[PDB]
Amino acid sequence: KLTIESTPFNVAEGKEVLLLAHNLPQNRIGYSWYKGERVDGNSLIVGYVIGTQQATPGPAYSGRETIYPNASLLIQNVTQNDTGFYTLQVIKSDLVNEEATGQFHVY
Ligand SMILES: [Zn+2]
Repeated sequence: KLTIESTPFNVAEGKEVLLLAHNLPQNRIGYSWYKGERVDGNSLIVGYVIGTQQATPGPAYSGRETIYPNASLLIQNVTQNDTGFYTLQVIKSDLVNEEATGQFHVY
């Protein structure tokens, strides 16, 4: 099963956290990262198409997020408001998509 690991879980203010994705499905074609506990287009941080490597941001995009081809999400220069949940959806070529959440704490 798809799972999210935040590293580090505890992040000092001003530093960076990397959200790792374990057990990606093989016939995947893209990723979407959301702020919060659910897939919700209004909290889309960033969408990513594997085939073309095109990263489409926003509305939850600040300046600070980077999505990698292996689906990990780097958030830099973290603030006190970033404390919370983050949800990844992996879109598959057959659209039987998978999701996971997703947590870290800023001190
Ligand atoms: Zn605290």
